[PDB]
Amino acid sequence: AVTQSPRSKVAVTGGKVTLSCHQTNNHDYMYWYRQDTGHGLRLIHYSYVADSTEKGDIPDGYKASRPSQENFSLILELASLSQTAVYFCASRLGGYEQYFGPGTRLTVLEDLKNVFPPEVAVFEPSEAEISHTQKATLVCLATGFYPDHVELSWWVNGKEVHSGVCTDPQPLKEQPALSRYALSSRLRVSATFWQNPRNHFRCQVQFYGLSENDEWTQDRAKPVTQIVSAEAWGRA
Amino acid sequence: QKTPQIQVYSRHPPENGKPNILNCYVTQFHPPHIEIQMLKNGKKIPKVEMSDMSFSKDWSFYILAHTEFTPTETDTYACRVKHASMAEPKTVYWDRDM
Amino acid sequence: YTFRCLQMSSFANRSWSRTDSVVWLGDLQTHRWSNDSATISFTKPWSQGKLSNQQWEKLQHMFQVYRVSFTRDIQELVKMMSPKEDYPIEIQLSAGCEMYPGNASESFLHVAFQGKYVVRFWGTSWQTVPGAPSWLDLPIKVLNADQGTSATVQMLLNDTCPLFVRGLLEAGKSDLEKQEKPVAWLSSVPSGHRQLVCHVSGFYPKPVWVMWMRGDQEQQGTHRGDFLPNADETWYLQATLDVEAGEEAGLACRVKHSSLGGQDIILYWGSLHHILDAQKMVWNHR
Amino acid sequence: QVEQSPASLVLQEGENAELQCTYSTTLNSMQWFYQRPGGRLVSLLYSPSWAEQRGGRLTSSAASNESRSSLHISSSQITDSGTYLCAIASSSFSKLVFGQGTSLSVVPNIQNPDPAVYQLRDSKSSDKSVCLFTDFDSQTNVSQSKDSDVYITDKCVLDMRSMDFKSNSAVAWSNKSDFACANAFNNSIIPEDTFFPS
Ligand SMILES: CCCCC/C=C\C/C=C\CCCCCCCCCC(=O)N[C@@H](CO[C@H]1O[C@H](CO)[C@@H](O)[C@H](O)[C@H]1O)[C@H](O)[C@H](O)CCCCCCCCCCCCCC
Ligand SMILES: *[C@@H]1O[C@H](CO)[C@@H](O[C@@H]2O[C@H](CO)[C@@H](O)[C@H](O)[C@H]2NC(C)=O)[C@H](O)[C@H]1NC(C)=O
Ligand SMILES: *[C@@H]1O[C@H](CO)[C@@H](O)[C@H](O)[C@H]1NC(C)=O
Ligand SMILES: *[C@@H]1O[C@H](CO)[C@@H](O)[C@H](O)[C@H]1NC(C)=O
Repeated sequence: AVTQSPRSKVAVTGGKVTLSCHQTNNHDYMYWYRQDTGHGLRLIHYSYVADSTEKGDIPDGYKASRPSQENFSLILELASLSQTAVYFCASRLGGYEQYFGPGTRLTVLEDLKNVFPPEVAVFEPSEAEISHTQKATLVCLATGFYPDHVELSWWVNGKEVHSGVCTDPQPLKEQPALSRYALSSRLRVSATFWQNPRNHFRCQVQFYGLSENDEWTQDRAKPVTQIVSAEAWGRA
Repeated sequence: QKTPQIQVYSRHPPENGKPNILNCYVTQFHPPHIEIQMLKNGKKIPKVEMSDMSFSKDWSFYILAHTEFTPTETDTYACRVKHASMAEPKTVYWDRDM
Repeated sequence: YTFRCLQMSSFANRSWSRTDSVVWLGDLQTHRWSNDSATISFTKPWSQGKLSNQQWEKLQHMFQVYRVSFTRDIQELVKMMSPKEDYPIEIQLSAGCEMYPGNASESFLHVAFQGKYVVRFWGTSWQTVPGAPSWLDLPIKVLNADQGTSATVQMLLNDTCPLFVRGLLEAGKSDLEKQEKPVAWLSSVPSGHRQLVCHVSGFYPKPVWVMWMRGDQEQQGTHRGDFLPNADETWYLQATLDVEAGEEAGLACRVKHSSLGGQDIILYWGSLHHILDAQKMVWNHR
Repeated sequence: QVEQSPASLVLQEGENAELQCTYSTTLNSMQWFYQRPGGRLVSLLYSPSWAEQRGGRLTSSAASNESRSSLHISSSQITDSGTYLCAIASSSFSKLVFGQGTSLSVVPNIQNPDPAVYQLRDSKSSDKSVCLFTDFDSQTNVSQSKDSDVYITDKCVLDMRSMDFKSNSAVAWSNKSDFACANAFNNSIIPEDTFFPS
């Protein structure tokens, strides 16, 4: 019903950033909100019809554009650090209930030099856990990433799994007084399932980082949006 | 925008030296913002009462101003109206015979 | 009897507005609601009709919510205008009900924008009216999504109006049925013609008949002026006739009115009664 | 101008949740949203002031004399855990004004706790040792680390659906040469019969 793009963005201070929102519901109004953890949304700009824009509650730093009934853009001409936030688009007929887009996480940074992708490692179950409980817990650690925008998933024999998984609700700071991030996740299976050397276990970390049009000057691979994985086989 | 009509008239037969009530009735104007004064020999009368403003079937506004007065052979009474439709304040003198 | 509630709102700019209301039962005023007052004022002893105190306080609280919401709602809706926020803005509302026999009635709610009728409430919804500005279409669509407002308005027009008013008519019966007698008097001013004036003042109720007569012939050139109010809720009317000088002789002004119990007022030009009147009202014409 | 309460609420799977939203205007419409941290904003309920509620696990109601409405969650599940945001429109023309949200934590009923601290296998591509505190009851509190090069996570609940079995765990890791699993959760107050395998 309501889409947004890009899904994620990392920008530098002084840069120009454009967020786009799209809807083909035949809706009249469109809105831009920001959310800061945590957590009420605040209205930046909104619009009634093609080719007009109205200022919301916190319009400073932003412009809006409504080139057609379907599209509503938020423009940040000179990104500043205070604009690090999640942005939600929304639309409505008349009148009625507001439908929200999925959000865009924006991170504004002094420079891109401190952007790192995660390193990922899997740690295999304790044999003591196996004897005591007849269950087996795998642990995944995604460490050293910045900013803290990742999505971690488990894959068992090529298929994404939700059963038996939990992930830390949010990443922790590896140095709470500066700083990169870490995130853990567990996957628990039966001992007999873990003890099959044909069973395959993969922790996947989706990282949201730089795009291909970003300038990169560090001596190390450009930290683009990417997937990093680690894996283990069962062990009899 | 529409220009007010102004009518000035007494409550009772205009009998010299007998206490009476002078009415100033302003109609047919739009927008409703207006100032109305009633005058004795070119000087403003102070205890001028004002009806609540209302409007007609054609959406034009009207209001009635009135004051206690005693008519005389020589004393002059008048209603002075200021409205955006008219470049200058309009004064309508009370004419007994009209 | 036509019961009408009249609201006049002025919106000068983003930061200034004023709403004032008056209520009329036929030609007697029953309520006033000034912008500076938190509450509706009774202008008659019987203005509460047959409602209880807590019922009256409930109707009022309802309107107090309406007045604040109307103001905020308009201030948003003017952003939707053809050139945005085209201040100053005048909005008028005229709502109410015609009462018929025995207990039959028709309700209305009309809205004007800049002195022009643009919106009505009709059955269950708001409608623009032919010739309304095109930019009103979206505001009206939005307003029409509010079914809570629509249920309230329907209830006010269909039920609260005729019921409230049937009680006002009972409680106000002696004021509504009062008879006040016109007093008449004569004068003349220049037009080689003169203009004769018959002044009729202090009659209630409103309907009268005033003609210039020569014997039994009705002078067809009689111009009857407008009904002008007096401050005590009686009416004033003048009738005039253009005649060549030396013809006032023989003319009379006859006034018929319900309060006179079958005995008309007849004033003859030049009569002792007229002469004695004119003596009392002489002035310097400057 | 829109207030939610309580700011946080913890409860055990099975219990009903009631969440308040107080406001100081007229009520055109109330919209409740659900969100997991860093997640999308999901619409739960839209209730105009004139509409009839539609029965179900999730419902709302307005307080009688009062400018206040509640969200009602019947028979709370661990997956209801997240942030619930209230939004009020005061008329069809106003803005949607958002509360600051309630944090809801729905915790599992661990029938037979089996608190234990386990050391996991080393990874051939990492210098980290990892310790797992698991199977503890849901009122256990895991303390953050005191030491700088030691990392300890907060507890989460995993649900093994096929075995219909839930468990809490927390992870500690470090590359410090003097790190042992016997001492990794020393800042937490843990049950006296927590199993430390020899
Ligand atoms: C005898 C007593 C005399 C009273 C004297 C007052 C006025 C005299 C004359 C006319 C007034 C009659 C018009 C009354 C309309 C009654 C509407 C009442 C409903 C109202 O206040 N509704 C409120 C609150 O509503 C909220 O809160 C309600 C809970 O309180 C919920 O039920 C609703 O769901 C919720 O949305 C809404 O805010 C509503 O939008 C107010 C405005 C309604 C009138 C708009 C018509 C103007 C269109 C003009 C177009 C041209 C303009 C171009 C510039
Ligand atoms: C008409 O009455 C309204 C409502 O009482 C007044 O509105 C207030 O106006 C001031 C600005 O002068 C604002 O700060 C307040 O927020 C308003 N109060 C409310 C409850 O809306 C308005 O000023 C009055 N208009 C005039 C010309 O006196
Ligand atoms: C807005 O309107 C009123 C006109 O009566 C005026 O007194 C006030 O100064 C105006 N304000 C501005 C900011 O133009
Ligand atoms: C009010 O009256 C109109 C007819 O004039 C009708 O269509 C409408 O449904 C009525 N509503 C109620 C609540 O009585």
